[PDB]
Amino acid sequence: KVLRDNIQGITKPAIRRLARRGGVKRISGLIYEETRGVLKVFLENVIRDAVTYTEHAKRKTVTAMDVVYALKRQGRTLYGFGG
Amino acid sequence: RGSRRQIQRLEQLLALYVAEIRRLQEKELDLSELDDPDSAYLQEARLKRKLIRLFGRLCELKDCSSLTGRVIEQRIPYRGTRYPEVNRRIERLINKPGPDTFPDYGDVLRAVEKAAARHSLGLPRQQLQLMAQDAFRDVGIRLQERRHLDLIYNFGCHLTDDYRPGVDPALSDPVLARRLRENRSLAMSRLDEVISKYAMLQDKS
Amino acid sequence: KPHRYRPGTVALREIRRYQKSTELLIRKLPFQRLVREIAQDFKTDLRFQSAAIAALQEAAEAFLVALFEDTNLCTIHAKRVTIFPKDIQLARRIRGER
Repeated sequence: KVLRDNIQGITKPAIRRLARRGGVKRISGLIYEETRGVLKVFLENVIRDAVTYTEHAKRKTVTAMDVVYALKRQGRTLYGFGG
Repeated sequence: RGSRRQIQRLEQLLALYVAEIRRLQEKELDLSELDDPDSAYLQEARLKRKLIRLFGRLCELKDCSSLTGRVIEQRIPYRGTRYPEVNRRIERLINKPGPDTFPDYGDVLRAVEKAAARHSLGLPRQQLQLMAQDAFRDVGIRLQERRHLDLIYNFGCHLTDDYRPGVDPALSDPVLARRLRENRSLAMSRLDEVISKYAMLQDKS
Repeated sequence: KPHRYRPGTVALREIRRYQKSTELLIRKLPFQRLVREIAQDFKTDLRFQSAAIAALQEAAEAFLVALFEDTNLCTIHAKRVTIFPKDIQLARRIRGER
């Protein structure tokens, strides 16, 4: 019945550690998969905005500055940065 | 006091590591480079570790502490209860050094019960529980704030150090702003969708 | 108070940032590959400044940790429990974003 998913990617130890860094000592099995998913979605959101900026500048290279502009639009995470 | 000549040499080396880190930071990685264990990103990470070790050794040489002036180093006081024993124990709990200091409710409650029992304060169980919940809330706010500030005051690099929000290109370009708005509506939906996905999975199991 | 070392050749702000980068919990090769996995879907010709990957990782780890902080803060029980997806979601609806 029980089954182990295959993953090439973020390993369980790092996920348990991010959770712990949040004060969460114990996490379910589905939390690993969720954390990978949510991480992917967040990165997609940021990169989508960053590339919008990169294309507006007519570059092919996403810069750190593109990433900052994008990150500031993602809500609380970078809120307040730079002023 | 450390050898002046050796401090000078180590500081020149430190500056060299910094120059190379700045060089690596500006490297543009294509998609195949992002698949590479020897990429400039990983070279840069390893060089940062090397640098931090050297900084540590220079701190040995000058008999200084290892402190860098991080926001998370600054102590968070807690006076929140009417029992200073409890208050001290809570200050202790929340002021442990490191990126990982974030208690859960159980930790707070354990600190409260421990200070109680230790000092024989005669506090009953529901008073203890209420004290712990109020405390946990307080320290939660302070810890989250300290991390947020540590992040935003320590973010990025020389390439982003001139950032200011008033320079956002989107402010002067309505087409760009419109596309970003559209993106934002999509982003919010995608995040809700992944959160819901894993909740649903938890239920169906 | 402690004694503070302030190098002549490098500012402390720089040092703080390098230190923080060593504090990241996600292995950096898997991380850059996740970025590549995503970027592949957008444009075949995209490149990234290394510093942009760094900004992405720092922000992303902060984002995940804050999800857990919120969950932790909303979880009040006498006996410690294991954190589940529904807990993440409910905490997010209570103290989280949008």
